[PDB]
Amino acid sequence: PAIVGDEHYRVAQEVIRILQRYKDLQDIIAILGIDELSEEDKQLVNRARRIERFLSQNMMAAEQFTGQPGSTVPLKETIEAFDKLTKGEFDHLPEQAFFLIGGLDDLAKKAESLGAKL
Amino acid sequence: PAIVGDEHYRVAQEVIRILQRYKDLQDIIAILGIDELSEEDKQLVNRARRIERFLSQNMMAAEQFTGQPGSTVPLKETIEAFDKLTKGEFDHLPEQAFFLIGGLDDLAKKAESLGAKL
Amino acid sequence: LADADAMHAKALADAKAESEKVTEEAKQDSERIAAQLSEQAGSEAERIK
Amino acid sequence: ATLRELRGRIRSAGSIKKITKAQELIATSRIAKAQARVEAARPYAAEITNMLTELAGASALDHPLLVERKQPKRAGVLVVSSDRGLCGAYNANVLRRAEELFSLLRDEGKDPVLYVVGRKALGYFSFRQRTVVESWTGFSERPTYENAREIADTLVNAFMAGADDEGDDAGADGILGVDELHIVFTEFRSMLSQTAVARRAAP
Amino acid sequence: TGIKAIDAMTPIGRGQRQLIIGDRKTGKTAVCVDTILNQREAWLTGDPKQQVRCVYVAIGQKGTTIASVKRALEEGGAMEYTTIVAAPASDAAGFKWLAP
Amino acid sequence: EAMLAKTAADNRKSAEQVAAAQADYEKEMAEARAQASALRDEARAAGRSVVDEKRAQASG
Amino acid sequence: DVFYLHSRLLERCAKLSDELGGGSMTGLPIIETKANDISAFIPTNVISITDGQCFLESDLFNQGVRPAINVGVSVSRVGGAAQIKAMKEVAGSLRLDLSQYRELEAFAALDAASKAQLDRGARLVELLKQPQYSPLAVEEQVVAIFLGTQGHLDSVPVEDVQRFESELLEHVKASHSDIFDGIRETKKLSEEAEEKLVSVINEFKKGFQASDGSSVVVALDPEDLEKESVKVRKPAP
Amino acid sequence: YRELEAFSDLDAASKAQLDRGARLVELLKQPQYSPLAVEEQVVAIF
Ligand SMILES: Nc1ncnc2c1ncn2[C@@H]1O[C@H](COP(=O)(O)OP(=O)(O)OP(=O)(O)O)[C@@H](O)[C@H]1O
Ligand SMILES: [Mg+2]
Repeated sequence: PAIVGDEHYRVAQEVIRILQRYKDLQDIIAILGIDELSEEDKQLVNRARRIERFLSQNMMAAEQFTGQPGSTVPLKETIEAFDKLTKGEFDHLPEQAFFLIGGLDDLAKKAESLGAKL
Repeated sequence: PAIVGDEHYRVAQEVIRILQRYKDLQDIIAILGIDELSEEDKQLVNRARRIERFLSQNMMAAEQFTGQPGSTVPLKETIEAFDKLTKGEFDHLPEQAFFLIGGLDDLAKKAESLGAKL
Repeated sequence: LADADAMHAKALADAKAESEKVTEEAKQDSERIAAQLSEQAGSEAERIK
Repeated sequence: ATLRELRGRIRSAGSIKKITKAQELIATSRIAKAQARVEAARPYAAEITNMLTELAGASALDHPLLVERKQPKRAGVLVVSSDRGLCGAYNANVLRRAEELFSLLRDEGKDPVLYVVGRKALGYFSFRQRTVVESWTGFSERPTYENAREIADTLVNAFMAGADDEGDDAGADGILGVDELHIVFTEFRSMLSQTAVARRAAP
Repeated sequence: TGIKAIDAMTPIGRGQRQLIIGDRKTGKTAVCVDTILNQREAWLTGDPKQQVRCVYVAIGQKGTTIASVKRALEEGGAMEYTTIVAAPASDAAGFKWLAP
Repeated sequence: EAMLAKTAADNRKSAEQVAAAQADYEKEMAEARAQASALRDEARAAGRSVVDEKRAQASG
Repeated sequence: DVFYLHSRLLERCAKLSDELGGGSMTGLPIIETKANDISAFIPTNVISITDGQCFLESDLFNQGVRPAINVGVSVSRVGGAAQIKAMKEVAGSLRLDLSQYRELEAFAALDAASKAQLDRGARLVELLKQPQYSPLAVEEQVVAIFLGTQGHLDSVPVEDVQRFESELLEHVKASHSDIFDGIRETKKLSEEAEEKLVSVINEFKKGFQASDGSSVVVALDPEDLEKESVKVRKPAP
Repeated sequence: YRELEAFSDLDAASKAQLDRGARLVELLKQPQYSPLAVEEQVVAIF
């Protein structure tokens, strides 16, 4: 928090906590799937899957592979977007809406193309 | 049985059997939960948890690590108490009543402090 | 009905009294907190010097 | 310690595997038991349907249970879920269909009034903080006609109490009721297909 | 040490060896540096029966990491009662073996 | 008839009004508590501002 | 002789007798494990030399448990002798209680006693969290652990525990500062000091807000919607 | 018996196998320093 600010640190720590809980629950999920978890854990797992997909990005150097131009996300937008994710503001969007995109505008466009409205 | 006598040997063997079965069921309980065990298995698990707690003892040399003075349990009392435990005569007490105590009197006092009755 | 009216009036009066008391206590706590934090800041400034 | 940990995990996974295979076979037998119960219940249902048909064909259709209400704004919904959890997505599918029905009722400007069967739906709605007017649990495995009679009695009493209600006022009844009864439950299409469905039971 | 989790559950006395053991980036250096900094009041008392003199031995550490530790000690005033024995990564194996 | 109706209304209103008085007590308690918490929060925020200001000045 | 290398190094950290001046040297050796393998050669060597260990986890660190002390495995071999009387009194069996709580939480992953144990353990875990560069004086630590183990956090929600603690400590620092003075000077918590602290806690609970503000004192397609009907043998009227 | 050891709503044959296996397992047990003559073993196994 000294260097990157209090909100950056808080959002990063919440993302890390959610992903750590998902990693812990992988043992149960590999056998029984998601449906044996509690409601809190089910919600957290959905949030974590969306978060891990949203950490991916269409890179500039990846265009040669996929043909898709890369994206740049300002740090402030990244912090805002992951704060919204950690609070469950995008839980209704499908998981693939968060995959290989840039900021929140890309998220809206891809969700709309899939069928969900942000 | 020849050296320690039939009662001591039988009680020890029954304790060992219960603990072995509990060890076998531990992972089942961890993954699928305890509600999916049979009634006999659930009863055995309750008994085994109480037995393992009651095998612990407030040791004389451990006071510096707990502040609690130690206790000494005569062999006859130990055999009697573990016979009762294996028979299920203390299943009505919380398992926390069995943690770091001496003989049966200490068990009764701690159960009273926890609201249970022995 | 009479008992309920009396009990309600008493409860409301006691609520007002307790609200005043807690508010003034909170004001005193805030004053002491400000004083202590000012002392702590002064110590920090001396350390910087 | 890597090898020791892996060996412990192998033993744990073997135990889980044995338990799951046993439970699968037990569920296979339980499916036959449940189908036998459905078959046993078939004839009474068919014949009582015939009796109702005759009575309706020889009487006037003025029963409040049979006539809708005007500008309805309350529909009772009974969500039938399980008690144990080792079912794959049964409870999730039931609750998703219930949510679809709730959205549909919201479209019709009607606030759903929730009744629940089974513990899993209780947990779901408690997490969502949605109120449950009444709940019955502990028989989803082997429901008897006693439980169904109690549930239907409660729902019908609520629906009747909804006749005199005005706005949010209970009215002459003294208790607020509902204008509709829907049932959300899983329909046993076949051994392979099990579909959650919403079915308006009244009016 | 000023850390509840340690002072309450794994208390450290004077003359004791307490091992801080864990994977990388788990907070080991943070715990040790916090412990060193906590002795500031004891030092300010001026009573040698209460004062604690700290020695921070850095073995095989990156030079800028040791500089960061020294800066943290400076800011908290600990550097007055602290000595750093530095054997950075660039040093020969002899210094790394010998520093403790 | 008016006496009986008024008595039924009296029982109902007295019960609901006792409940309402208790709820109003709790509401006043919550409002006063929130006021106290807000005073403490703003006081500590002002203190933090003062310490930051004076530390910055000392550094300069 | 790699074990000897560290054994002769760490054995020089001692507490001298009065005849040698009563000086002391406390050692805080650090050991890095790989993939949480305390069974590696050097970690096992050192663990068998020192007087206890604080074992830190990446898993606990990521969960927000910071410092990431693994309570079950971490121990001090001096124990109460390395604590002041008040800390001993309040933290007498905290580590053992937390170990039992972790065991139960894994088991219960339920009677009233188990619920109470889980609640208290969650509150204690919250209490032991601490930011970096935020030392707590021994008296403040004593008061915090007193909040924890004496059951004064049971009414407080888990998510607020930390905040509660801080606020309460601030309160005791702003007013009733003689509690800290007494603990620091006498190295123990007097019975009347304990009573004053309990009264202060109970009073402060009146003015504390939880996260929710609570008091701590004490569309389906209509066609798919199948419709029940009554069969009637009549001409369409 | 070891196949069925994971399991009561079974076939009559399965229940009989389970009970028989439990009895056989209990039969194969033996205390220390207690060797049996071959004929006694034959009768017990019978
Ligand atoms: N109590 C704490 N609360 C929050 N962050 C902490 C805490 N302790 C340490 N950290 C942070 O965790 C990270 C790792 O800390 P630290 O450098 O002390 O760990 P380490 O185990 O010594 O690491 P390394 O492997 O780099 O030597 C740093 O960002 C430090 O700021
Ligand atoms: Mg380090």
